[PDB]
Amino acid sequence: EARKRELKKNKKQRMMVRAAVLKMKDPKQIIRDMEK
Amino acid sequence: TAQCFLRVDDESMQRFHNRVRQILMASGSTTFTKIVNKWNTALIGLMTYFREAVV
Repeated sequence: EARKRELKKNKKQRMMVRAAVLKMKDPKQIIRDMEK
Repeated sequence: TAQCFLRVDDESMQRFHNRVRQILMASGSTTFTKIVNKWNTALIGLMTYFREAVV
């Protein structure tokens, strides 16, 4: 039963990591700075 | 002469209770094939040891 909570925590961590990766070099962060 | 009516004793019954409770508490990662194998082992422990009394 707790394996579901563990998988949910792992998926939440992976989603946060993917969001941070997409936002750090985002079009508003990286590509937006590419023009500057 | 006689008729030796049988019946499963409470000791084997409690042993089966403990086995079922241990299997139910074996969760978290156990593949279902292993669970079915353990239950088949438990049942062929109960059945095939006494058959006339299991019914």
